[PDB]
Amino acid sequence: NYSVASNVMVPMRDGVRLAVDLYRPDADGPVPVLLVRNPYDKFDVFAWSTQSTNWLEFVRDGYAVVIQDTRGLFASEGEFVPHVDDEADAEDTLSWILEQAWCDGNVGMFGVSYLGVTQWQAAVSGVGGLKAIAPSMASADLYRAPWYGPGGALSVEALLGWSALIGTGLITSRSDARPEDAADFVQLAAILNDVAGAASVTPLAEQPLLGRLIPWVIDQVVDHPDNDESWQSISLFERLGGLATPALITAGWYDGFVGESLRTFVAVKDNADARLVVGPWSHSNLTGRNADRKFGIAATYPIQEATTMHKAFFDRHLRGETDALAGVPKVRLFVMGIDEWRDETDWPLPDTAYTPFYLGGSGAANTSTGGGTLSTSISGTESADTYLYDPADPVPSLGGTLLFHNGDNGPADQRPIHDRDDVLCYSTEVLTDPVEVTGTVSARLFVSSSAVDTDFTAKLVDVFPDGRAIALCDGIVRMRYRETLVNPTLIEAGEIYEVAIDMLATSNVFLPGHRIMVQVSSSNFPKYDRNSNTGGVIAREQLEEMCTAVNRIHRGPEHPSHIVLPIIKR
Repeated sequence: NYSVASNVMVPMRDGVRLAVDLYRPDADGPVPVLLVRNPYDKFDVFAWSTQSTNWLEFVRDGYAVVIQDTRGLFASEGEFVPHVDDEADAEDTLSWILEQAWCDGNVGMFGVSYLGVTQWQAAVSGVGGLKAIAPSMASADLYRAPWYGPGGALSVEALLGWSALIGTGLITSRSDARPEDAADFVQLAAILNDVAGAASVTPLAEQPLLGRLIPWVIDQVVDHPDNDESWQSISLFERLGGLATPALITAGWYDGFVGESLRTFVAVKDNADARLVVGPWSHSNLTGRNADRKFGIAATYPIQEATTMHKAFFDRHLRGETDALAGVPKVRLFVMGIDEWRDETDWPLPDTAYTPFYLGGSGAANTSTGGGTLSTSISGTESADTYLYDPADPVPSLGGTLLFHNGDNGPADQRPIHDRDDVLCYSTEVLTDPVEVTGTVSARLFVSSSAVDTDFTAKLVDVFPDGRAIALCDGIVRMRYRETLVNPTLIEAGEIYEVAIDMLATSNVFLPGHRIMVQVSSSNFPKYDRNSNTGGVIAREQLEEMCTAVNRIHRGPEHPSHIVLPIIKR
């Protein structure tokens, strides 16, 4: 049995008060506590909990749960600005909980996406009583996920989609509607029904509606394309290696945060009890069912297993139950292709063979009917594939880690863009034996451009016997950021550069009958904004002033362009 107290007001160091709801067990004395920090209305528990845990079980088992409205939203006072106040507000909140009669000195946190980022923000506060966190679909580096990426391109659908959704909340939570609320609301829905369209306006930086409702969209995100001091101020990642806080980390192969979720595991696993679970989910689709790819009912987000695992984890770190995680693996992955859950002892997997697959082929690799090949042997002939990238006609995004623009079809069939001249395709022969690829994925390409800046993209694909060409993971490099996200420099036209493309991670067995394929291009819109091929401030350029670029991929013995696949052989 328990009770719930609403809109308990908690004062922050600046005297601003945040609203919390208290779910407290009817018990004898103080209890362990779990805190959730939420910008989507603490009252609206059903909206996010289905992506997390049946956490009332925690309350029934003797934990208190605290759900808080972040600063400036719903019942909390103050002004809302994403991320910038969450370290301090979490630290004051934890301090308050620890002071309460009902808290026994042990606090934990759980939750998904922004409700996971907020846990990293809490963890760096140095509050002893924070004993464990469970960040799901989260990031500790907001540039790298979700707003830009390791390659230096703006995740424009992520930004505009999320901004529209936050805006909708404001209007909808309005105390005394405003005359313009009705039409702002209409207008926000129009963005959400056509995020690609919204992201197509030029200059991108001119956002009359979103810029008004949430100035941060432009002032912070669009106006700071380099990973500069403004981003560094809210990044947690460099502080994670110094922590010793157990973390139960969840990710999804098609989730926008996956690269950064996985990296947090690698950063904390040496110094405390870290756990990892990765399913084949995208941000808006945790069902395991997609338009052209079904993973099986066991791939559905296993909410009761997750609840059980969370309880065990918190029992060990907040209640001191030393053998509570008995029999629980360190790592649990949904391995695609065989479509099975599998235990592992570590991430990256021990015994991963980082294997180059070289680009080759007779004739031109343009289109899926071109001659491009992939091989574990270096190509014997120096050759090159060339295409025109025109910002007015980018390659459309299809699956992958899209968040708001058609974000429910991660393992999308790629055949609709296969006929494009600016999509270079390289495939293995049909496989006679299974090949497992589980780990981080990257490419190293030798490239040149007619332009002083451009982008290069790479996407790993499983080609099925029936023709479906299913997306796995992908990445981009914006060439001015080829060597650093902080201090970009331009390139010289015609010169060949060796660049890396961070393609995040996957786990897939390519079965006999399948092929491994890679697509190479210079755009992936609106997952990433389009490069203008000018060397200029891309978000401030008009479409008319952009340039087309003749881009080229070099391959052969002296330019051994390849993808690096994390090969598991068991």
